[PDB]
Amino acid sequence: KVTYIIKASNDVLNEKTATILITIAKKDFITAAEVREVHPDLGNAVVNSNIGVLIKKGLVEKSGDGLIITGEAQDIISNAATLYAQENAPELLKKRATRKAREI
DNA sequence: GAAAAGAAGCTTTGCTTAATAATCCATATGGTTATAATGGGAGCTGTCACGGATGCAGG
Repeated sequence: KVTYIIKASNDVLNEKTATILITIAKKDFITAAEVREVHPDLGNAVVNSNIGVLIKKGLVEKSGDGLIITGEAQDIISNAATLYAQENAPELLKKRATRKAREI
């Protein structure tokens, strides 16, 4: 899960901003009060510190009240589900028959 | 519960078309012409009433 996140980010993160990053990429332009709501274990300035890291890294930014990742963090998520497909859903990553097509 | 049937999701593929090599052609530029060749032309012609600025002149 966050193994693929922090591993896919080359360990630039910790688990707090990992699951917060799952929350931000999970619903587009959500409020940080919902982030603190689904993270009751973390403090208000702990969540705001982790958003200070993602803003500090420039991944998650605002749109007025908006909160969303950029495309590079999106590539980190898609690599995370890629390795999650390599190790957790192996037959989901498959391929069917391919047409040639035409023969002389 | 089977079985045709139609979509999701891959591919090709004949056609197009935009990028780019090739070529040719307008265009500029300059040169170069060795007998001699010596002051233009429409100007309107039938306003006109005022008016102010020159303009000239004698006391």
